[PDB]
Amino acid sequence: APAAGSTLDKIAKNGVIVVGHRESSVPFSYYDNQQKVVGYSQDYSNAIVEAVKKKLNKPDLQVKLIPITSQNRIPLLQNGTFDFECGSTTNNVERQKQAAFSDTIFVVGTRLLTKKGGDIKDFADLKGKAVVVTSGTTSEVLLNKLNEEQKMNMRIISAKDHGDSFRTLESGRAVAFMMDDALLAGERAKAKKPDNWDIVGKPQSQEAYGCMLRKDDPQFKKLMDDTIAQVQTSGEAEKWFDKWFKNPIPPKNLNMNFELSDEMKALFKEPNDKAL
Amino acid sequence: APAAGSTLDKIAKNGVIVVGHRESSVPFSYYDNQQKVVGYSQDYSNAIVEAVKKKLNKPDLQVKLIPITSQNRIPLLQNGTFDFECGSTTNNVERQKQAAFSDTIFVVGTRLLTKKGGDIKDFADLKGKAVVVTSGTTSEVLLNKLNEEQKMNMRIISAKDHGDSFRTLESGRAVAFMMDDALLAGERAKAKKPDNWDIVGKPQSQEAYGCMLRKDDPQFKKLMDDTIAQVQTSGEAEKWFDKWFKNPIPPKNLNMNFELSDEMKALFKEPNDKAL
Ligand SMILES: N[C@@H](CCC(=O)O)C(=O)O
Ligand SMILES: N[C@@H](CCC(=O)O)C(=O)O
Repeated sequence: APAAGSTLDKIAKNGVIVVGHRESSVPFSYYDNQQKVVGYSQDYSNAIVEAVKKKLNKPDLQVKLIPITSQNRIPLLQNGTFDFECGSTTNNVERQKQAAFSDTIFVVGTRLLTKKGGDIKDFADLKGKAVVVTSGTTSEVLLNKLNEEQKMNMRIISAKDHGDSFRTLESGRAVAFMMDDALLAGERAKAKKPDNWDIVGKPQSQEAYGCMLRKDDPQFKKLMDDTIAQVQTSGEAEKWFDKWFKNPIPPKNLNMNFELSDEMKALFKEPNDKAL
Repeated sequence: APAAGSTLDKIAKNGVIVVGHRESSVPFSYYDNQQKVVGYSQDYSNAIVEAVKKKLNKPDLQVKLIPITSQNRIPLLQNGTFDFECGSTTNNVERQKQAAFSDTIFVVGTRLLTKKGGDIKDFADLKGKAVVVTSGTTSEVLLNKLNEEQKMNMRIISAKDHGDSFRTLESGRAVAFMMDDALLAGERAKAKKPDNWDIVGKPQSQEAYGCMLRKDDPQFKKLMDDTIAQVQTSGEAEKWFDKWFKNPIPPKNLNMNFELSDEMKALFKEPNDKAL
């Protein structure tokens, strides 16, 4: 039976499960401009909601969707503004001090988006340039560290979400946008002219996405992990991958044209929740 | 503007304010058996709810009542199961490490309820006796300490709420109930034979009640304290006192017959939030 102060207890007492989600983490958790929140990560959220309804024996449980940002997600989690989110949040040791993470749902590398035919091909080319990054991200930490340690004299623009960052780039307010490679591709899949944008640079990190939930709630983490493990080991996660990464997606019917990583091939066979 | 991770932000983002309340803290926050949650403390909760609706310019804001207990209130608070509660929670330094408290709304002393016809006149008379206390309370802490340090050989029965404690006493399962004096009087007011029961003993503590809210949320504490201050300094709090403590109350139409202390009168003129 759920313990006082656990998430299943909160949900049962409120009669609501509150699902945090992203607005612009494409193709993970984002708005389709068809009145829904969709994507590869959001498909896990939907599965988790069904598992909660089943566990609590409450099929008419209200489901509330609450938008969150990379900057605000931990504060909102910790006061119960939302109960869990599946999007584009990196599981790392630092964040484990504040939150818990499910089994890994995706793996990314941090790279650059830049205009084609410009002069940015590697991180070193950013010296003395304006560079945009989304506030509250691992890329913002990495980029500020690079700026200091490698003395690059970058002017770092911190934007509120990934589409704001992309539009900074698109409007010529920055020469490159640093982010998780998949998210860069996702922003390009919404662009005016997708052709105009290239992903370049050696990755500065390799990072695991997990669904995020409150710390010290083993029962809820187990529900989430068990749900993820069924999706992944049954072959369903790979079908979700193909849908969101190899086929036309909203809102512009463009294709990511990605291929499934070796890292996720191994995780779909034996799910785990380790930070990289 | 409410910061991310604050209670006003949570309320706005969820479209609801969740008010924790008691079931058996008489005459503070309790069920009237007329389909309402009522009492002297709950009157402050209603005032705070109105202040929230005004501050957020949300006149139709949903209000959800959630029952809590002495044992589960801090776990439930910390994961956002509820946003605030006004009842019978003591503000003390230890709990300030986990929660915040409003300006004080009442002051109690921890005493004993026992058969008027019986042998229990002070705490020392409890040696070798069965004594009931409500789980998760300051009285439970005090009573276990007294048992150990004074080697009293009491058999301590820990019941889930104040009415369960009283009914333990009434049914002959314990010789006395230790609790806040006002709460003892409130349970007596519901008894089969109220006249059978006496409040005895030297108080083991003097304790201040506050409404409880999350820690590190100055703006919500300020809204609550501002609301309380107006009620108290205008004379309304004493009218609420008279209503709940000097006139017949539900559910049995009996009277507490209490008098407002000079200390409370002094607080009502200049509100403050200090633990005793
Ligand atoms: N995965 C990165 C960037 C993407 C994001 O936050 O959406 C992070 O968790 O900081
Ligand atoms: N005021 C005490 C006892 C009453 C109660 O919890 O309701 C406490 O906060 O522990």
